[PDB]
Amino acid sequence: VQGLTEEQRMMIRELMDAQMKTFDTTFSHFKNFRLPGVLAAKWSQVRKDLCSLKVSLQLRGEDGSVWNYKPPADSGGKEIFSLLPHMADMSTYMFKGIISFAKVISYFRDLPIEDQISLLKGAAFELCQLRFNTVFNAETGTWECGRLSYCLEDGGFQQLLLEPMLKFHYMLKKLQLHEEEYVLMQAISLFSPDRPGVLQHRVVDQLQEQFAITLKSYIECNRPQPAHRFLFLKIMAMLTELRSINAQHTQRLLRIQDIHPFATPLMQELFGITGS
Ligand SMILES: CC(C)Oc1cc(-n2nc(C(C)(C)C)oc2=O)c(Cl)cc1Cl
Repeated sequence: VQGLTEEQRMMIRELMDAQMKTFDTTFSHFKNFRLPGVLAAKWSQVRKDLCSLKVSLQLRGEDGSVWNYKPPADSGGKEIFSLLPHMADMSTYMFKGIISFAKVISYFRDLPIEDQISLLKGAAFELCQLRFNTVFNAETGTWECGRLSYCLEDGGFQQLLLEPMLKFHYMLKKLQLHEEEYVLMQAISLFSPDRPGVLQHRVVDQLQEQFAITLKSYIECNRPQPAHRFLFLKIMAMLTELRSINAQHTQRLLRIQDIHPFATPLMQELFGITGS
């Protein structure tokens, strides 16, 4: 790129190579996953919690066959849980890729093991959502995950933007970010010094500032257009919003888990569930 220091260029290269090595953008190795079956104030809140993300599922076979799943309506029973095993398997697959991402980055490997764990626990969900945005089709409201597709169900478009996670995906897609800007967002999220349990606050804070400076300079050197004025500040605002979404989603997941267990072992580990 233009105008960056040698170190800033090395930093982007390290992140881009980690992304390349650990982001299966065709989802070719996502296999053996579960699928929905064929054919008291807690519950009220868990009902509201589950209806926030309503998707149909399409699976396109290599042979040309297509399976399509349309979810039920909420009618007061366990049917609101039908996609949870599947989504648990997808989130587990994505978390593994995010853990692999972080472990390949020198700046992360050099942290104490305890801070490595605290940073992954704090950011795993946010990095997953950033990766999912790169496969989000805003015109069709669909996450295109190779041969799998997750399509938002039909109030219209303005009413979907009321769900913070969906507004986030649509707003982030509109910024038309480069791969390099997505991976710097992932690094700024990963190297957050204020996650619970971080000990090397000062080292992590210094690393995060360098990633943010690199992103700011990347944008200044490579995006002169009036449309990209304030882009760096827009991205940082989205990262702050993404952290809020993370906290809301973690509370939602724990409420659902409390009355209807579904988290895989890796999810339990990331969410602090002990098994007792
Ligand atoms: C299983 C559920 C309660 O919790 C999660 C779901 C997801 N999501 N979200 C999606 C989109 C938004 C449909 C692409 O796909 C996922 O697997 C992630 Cl990343 C992490 C967790 Cl913990």
